[PDB]
Amino acid sequence: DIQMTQSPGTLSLSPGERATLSCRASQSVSSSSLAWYQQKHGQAPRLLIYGTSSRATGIPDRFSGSGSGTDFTLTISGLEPEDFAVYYCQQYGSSPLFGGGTKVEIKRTVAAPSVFIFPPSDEQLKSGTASVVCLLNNFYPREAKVQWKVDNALQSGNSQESVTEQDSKDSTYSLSSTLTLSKADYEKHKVYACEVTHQGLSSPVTKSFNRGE
Amino acid sequence: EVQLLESGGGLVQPGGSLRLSCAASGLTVRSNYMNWVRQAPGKGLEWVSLIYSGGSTFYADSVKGRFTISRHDSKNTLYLQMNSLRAEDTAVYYCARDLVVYGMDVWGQGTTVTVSSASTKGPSVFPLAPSSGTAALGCLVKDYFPEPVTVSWNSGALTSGVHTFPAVLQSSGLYSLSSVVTVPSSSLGTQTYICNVNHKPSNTKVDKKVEPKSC
Amino acid sequence: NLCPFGEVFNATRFASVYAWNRKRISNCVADYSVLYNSASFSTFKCYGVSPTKLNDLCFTNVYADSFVIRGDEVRQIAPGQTGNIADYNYKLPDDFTGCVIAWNSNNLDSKVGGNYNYLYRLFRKSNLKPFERDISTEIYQAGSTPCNGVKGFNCYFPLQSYGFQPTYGVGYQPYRVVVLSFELLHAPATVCGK
Ligand SMILES: *[C@@H]1O[C@H](CO)[C@@H](O)[C@H](O)[C@H]1NC(C)=O
Ligand SMILES: [Cl-]
Ligand SMILES: [Cl-]
Ligand SMILES: [Cl-]
Ligand SMILES: [Cl-]
Repeated sequence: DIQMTQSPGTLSLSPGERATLSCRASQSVSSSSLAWYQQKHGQAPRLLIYGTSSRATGIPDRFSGSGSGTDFTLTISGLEPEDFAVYYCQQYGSSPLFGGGTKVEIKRTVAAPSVFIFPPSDEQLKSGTASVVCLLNNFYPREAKVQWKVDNALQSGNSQESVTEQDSKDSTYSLSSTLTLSKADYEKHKVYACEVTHQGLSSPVTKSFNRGE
Repeated sequence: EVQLLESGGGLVQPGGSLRLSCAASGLTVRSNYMNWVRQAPGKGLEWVSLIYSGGSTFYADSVKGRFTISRHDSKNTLYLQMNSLRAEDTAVYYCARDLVVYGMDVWGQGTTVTVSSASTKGPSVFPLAPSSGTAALGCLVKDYFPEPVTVSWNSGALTSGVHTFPAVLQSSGLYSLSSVVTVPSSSLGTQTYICNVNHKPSNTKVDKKVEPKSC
Repeated sequence: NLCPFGEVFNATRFASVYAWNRKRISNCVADYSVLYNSASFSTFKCYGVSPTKLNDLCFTNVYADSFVIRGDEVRQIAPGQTGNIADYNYKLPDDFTGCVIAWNSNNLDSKVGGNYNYLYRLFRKSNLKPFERDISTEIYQAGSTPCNGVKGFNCYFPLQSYGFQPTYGVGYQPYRVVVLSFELLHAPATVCGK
């Protein structure tokens, strides 16, 4: 079997800069079998390049492909705002096979998040469940670590996260994490905390509350 | 004018069946390599099925024995019969004309297939009340099915600082999202904040006032 | 005298799979000892007859078909197969009686920078019948508009090159294939094994 690998997963550049997107094959393949696709958020993929280096119809000159054997490259000269999307390479053996994709995002200076923690509402507690929510607001870059702590015990396996798309105005991300417990389990602990680690923070920031205060 | 118009996606329970249609114009399905490519929510593209003009068919290992690609020459339409559906089959399905060495040049707009044993259910809207510079408050829209919901604030008058997060699928099979907004802390005691949650699949409309919580 | 199997196996150049060559072997004594006693064959599968039993059988005519495909396509040179080669380039019958022989020819058929002389038909409207040979280069019509021999949208050249490079993986390296068809027709036999 062949395996395709795109790197990096995320490319962070400013408009006008040159993007270099890698696609690697697990075995050496003919250059005619490698193609590139662009997919903007909420849209169907479109073909950029076929045969490693042949630009498809209507694709702007700033897109170009190169490589051979196991290494293939998509190059975007002079990035445009419309060019910040995901890009998939595809190797064609007996059937098509797509790489994992590479996201091309907008570069900006590092911005630490604002952290807020929300205790479960009394209305939800009557139902028998407790959701605790941790909000990380307008940070960059997207890499952020949220650590739930319950009476200083590090929680694992009872939270889910969700991240917004890069903001159109400030190019930041926001994240919310939900810790979900039963009311009985919630009533068995006092201190609920989320500890946030991020490049913009020189030390992890913790926001917490005491159950019933 | 070239176009691949797909339809047939919708709610199906696991083990059920569903057939997708891909009506083409500007190209002859009978004369082409045709593919189905799917994309699970948040994940990458995955090739699923291929049919030759000569009639040979090929399938990804994840769908072999369950899916069948086919066409109708007269109707110039490509089909995908999906049997024994599974939760992981939940995805947007695209049809594409395939030129192999020249790539997949023509794509459809996609059609959404949702595979779940959950039943239609309106959400519960809980407040995310600010702590006693900038304050944050929000609405927890918990336990609804299926997607989507829409959340506005103050009937669309408050948009600056709003983040409505993508929903997560809980282990119960129900979705759950949060919607927050940041405001100057001075306006907590002078401005009312109401999130407007709409869940069309159940005609559930909830207006929840979010206030600071008094001891 | 002997059957000229050497002119086929030891040919200095092979044909493209789409325009595969056929050698009609008649009125000669064939020895299948040397063929199976070789160690340079990566593929040697017989269908309907044992390769050691051929020295005991007589056939009306023996056909030696030869061409080049890439490593991963050799599996399609068998009865009951599907794919670009089996469907559009070289098709064996479901009741095929014969042997399929193949070997890696990366030392002969691949060039640094690519050997673009070997081609295969990529676009065809329907499947080949068994032992059909399509050497057409007509522009392939992929839509309702006729092409009139001009390339463009929905109008594609039907042949594609392999561009064999020696640094390719074995799945993409060239393989020479010889297909021995034993036609047990109903006429005075001419090719016996000895
Ligand atoms: C092909 O040539 C080699 C080397 O001379 C020889 O050993 C072999 O017997 C030949 N094969 C046939 C079928 O004549
Ligand atoms: Cl509390
Ligand atoms: Cl409610
Ligand atoms: Cl036969
Ligand atoms: Cl040409």
